[PDB]
Amino acid sequence: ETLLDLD
Amino acid sequence: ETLLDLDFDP
Amino acid sequence: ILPIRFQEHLQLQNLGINPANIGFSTLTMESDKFICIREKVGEQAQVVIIDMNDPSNPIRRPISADSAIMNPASKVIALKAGKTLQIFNIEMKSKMKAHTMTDDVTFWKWISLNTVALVTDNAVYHWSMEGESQPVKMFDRHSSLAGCQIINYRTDAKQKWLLLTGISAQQNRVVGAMQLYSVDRKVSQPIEGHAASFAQFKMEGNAEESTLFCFAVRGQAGGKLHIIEVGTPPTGNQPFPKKAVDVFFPPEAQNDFPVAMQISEKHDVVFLITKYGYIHLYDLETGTCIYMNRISGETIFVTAPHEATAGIIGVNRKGQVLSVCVEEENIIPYITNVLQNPDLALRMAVRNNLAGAEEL
Repeated sequence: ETLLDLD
Repeated sequence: ETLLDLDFDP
Repeated sequence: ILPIRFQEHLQLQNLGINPANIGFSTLTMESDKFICIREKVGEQAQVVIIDMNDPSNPIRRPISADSAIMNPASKVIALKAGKTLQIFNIEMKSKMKAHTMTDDVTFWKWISLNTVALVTDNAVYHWSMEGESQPVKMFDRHSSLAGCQIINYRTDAKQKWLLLTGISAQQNRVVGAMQLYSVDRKVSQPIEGHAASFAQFKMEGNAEESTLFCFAVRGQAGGKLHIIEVGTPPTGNQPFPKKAVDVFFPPEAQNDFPVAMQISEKHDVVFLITKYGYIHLYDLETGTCIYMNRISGETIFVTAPHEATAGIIGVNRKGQVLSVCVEEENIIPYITNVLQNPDLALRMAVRNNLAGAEEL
């Protein structure tokens, strides 16, 4: 799980 | 016990 | 002449923000450095990040979170989705921390440059970003806040005095419920109040600073503001004399209540803002009311200290970002000539090295 997409 | 005395009678 | 200066900084609708997302659950302002807004375009949720030093170039990133809060000083952002908490350093493009709670978080905020406060239905926790820290329980919630909307959490400088604030409707009015907790004594006190702040204040004749607690309330019998020392005074200190003073609500504002408080330690004044956009200014030493006026037609739902002016910055329902501060060239002559209080004018002039009490 990852709540922010920075890529 | 209370933390603050909030009766403002002097 | 007025004793304050008003300034409009931004209109958020001119930066492409949907007015439906300008509100308490979707817009956060943890300091004067950033504003974050959660929006949904199609099925893709996103966060819009407005750098207040370059606000015409906002960034939109995809998210899967129900809440987002930026650090007060750095591009470090906390996001949550139910029980999952995650912290990102944006410039490093990296996930710095992750934690799974065993309860949903109903309210959270940054209480310092490095510590997040987390409020559940049952308790309050602190979570330090230093090292490998996990959340620590500070206290259990008091039953007087059961069923309230949690609107704020604040502490003193040393994190020894902790204050949780909720609101609800009782008898067709907005009733405020606070819980004051002492970390050293391990005791809570329930207090009826709407908005509050702590302050450090060094009294005439004292070698050490006093820790003060200031709270405003609209009770059954009208508005009140209280200024009282918390804890035992430092060894050698005179105790601060406690004050309680009226807070005016006009007859036409039957449902209005205090929503925000910031204290300027530069000027030693209290800024109080109401739900429906009235500003009040009080002296922190004496509690004397200096000024009152309506400054917004739209409701105010979030505020922070304004660092540059030592004032208060806020966002209203329309998306106006506005600030209010002491006007240093007018406050002393205003208190002398308009308020006709030469005693206060002289005190505030010498205390904060302001001009204008040369003639009284």
